[PDB]
Amino acid sequence: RKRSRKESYSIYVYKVLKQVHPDTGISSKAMGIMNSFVNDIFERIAGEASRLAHYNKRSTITSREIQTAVRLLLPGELAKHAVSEGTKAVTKYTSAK
Amino acid sequence: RKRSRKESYSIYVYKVLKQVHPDTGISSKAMGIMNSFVNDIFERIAGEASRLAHYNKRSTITSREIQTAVRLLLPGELAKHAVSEGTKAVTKYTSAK
Amino acid sequence: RHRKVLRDNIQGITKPAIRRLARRGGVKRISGLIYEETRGVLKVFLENVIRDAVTYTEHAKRKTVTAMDVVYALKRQGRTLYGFGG
Amino acid sequence: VLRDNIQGITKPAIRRLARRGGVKRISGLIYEETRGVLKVFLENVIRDAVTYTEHAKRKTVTAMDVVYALKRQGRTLYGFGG
Amino acid sequence: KARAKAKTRSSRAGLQFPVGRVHRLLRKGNYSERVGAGAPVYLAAVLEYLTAEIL
Amino acid sequence: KARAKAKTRSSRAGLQFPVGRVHRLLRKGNYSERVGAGAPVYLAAVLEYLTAEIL
Repeated sequence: RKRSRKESYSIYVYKVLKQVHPDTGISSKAMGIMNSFVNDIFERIAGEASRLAHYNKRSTITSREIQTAVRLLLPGELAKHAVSEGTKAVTKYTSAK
Repeated sequence: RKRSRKESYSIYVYKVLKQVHPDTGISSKAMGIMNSFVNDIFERIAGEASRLAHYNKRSTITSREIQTAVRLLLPGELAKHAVSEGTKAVTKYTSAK
Repeated sequence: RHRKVLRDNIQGITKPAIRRLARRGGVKRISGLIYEETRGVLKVFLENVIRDAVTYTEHAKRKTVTAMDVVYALKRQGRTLYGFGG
Repeated sequence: VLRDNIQGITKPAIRRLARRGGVKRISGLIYEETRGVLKVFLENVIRDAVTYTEHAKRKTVTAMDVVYALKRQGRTLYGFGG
Repeated sequence: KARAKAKTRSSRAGLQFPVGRVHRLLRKGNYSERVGAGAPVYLAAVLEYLTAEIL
Repeated sequence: KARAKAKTRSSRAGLQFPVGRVHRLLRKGNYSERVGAGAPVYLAAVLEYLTAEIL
């Protein structure tokens, strides 16, 4: 009866997939790939933010730091669009409390 | 009258230099080089130790983790001699409290 | 009898398999001396990675090498691997 | 007259650098390509540098920004602090 | 008390990826002592956009 | 009280590199929540050995 609990990002990837291509499915291996990919990007960004924080003797990670790290790690137009989405997200979240 | 305080590893390097080659000096630039070198190695080792701990769901960094990280990062004989020095240091520290 | 299959070792990584691998890289024509050198190269790569993996294994007091150890050992060499967790 | 300023990286200096790299004989066409390559490297670094610069809300570029931007591209540099 | 019914921060952000799980992952993982509320939303949005592009 | 006179941890180690400064640098730097007493001595010895080799 003993049973563990392993979390993932699967269900959310499935949601996004159904949003962009309703008549399409995805296999377990690829979902695992996407899971590992998400984990990798998460680790890179958080580590980079940490390094920026530590270099400026600031003890708080904010949206600003994330934005900076994004501009550092990713190239060009991808950065700009993603940054747009992030800013839009913050503007929506901060208003409709 | 306002004055800051920047720490470095300079003096300790100087001690070591006099221990190994009494009739020898060293310029400031090289001392800066050694400072940067030390900081870089410190960062690599601690980072790797952290990653090992987090992968095994242990929240304490002990001498074991450092030893492992050293065997991972450095090659062969350098690691062996270094590990021996570290073990000797632990053995001396733990006894003469 | 002397089989020890061809060396009981890397030489089981047979020639036509290396040929197929070179075919994946777009290559058309291969020399007869390539094979052995490639094998040596492969060994070195594996050696380094396996060493690191075993080291991770040694830290957890296990006798079974897990996939995670291979992943991390590959990540430190700048050859991160996706699709096996992490 | 100034010449887009990339021409400040002159021929003989490039020849000298190639001499340090073990080069004995250089074609005439190298220069332009080298210049372009150099430009690319600088651009990337300074972008990252300025990004660090922008994060501190400073207006003065410091060595540390360059060192970090270099570190992140896998060309770690020693001898100017940190 | 009133105990207004809890909606998810994701639902406030209009996103599908989560937030709370990201906040937990930032606290556990030795990235900083404290984490501000805005960060994970930004980060989640970034992840969503990238994932959408790939798919 | 007695207040035995404080010798450095380095001196207990028979080393020249410091220990306490390393301990501080490990606490500030988001490497782990807690740090054990043995680690910085080990790390210090490693640094001294490498430094001696280079010089």
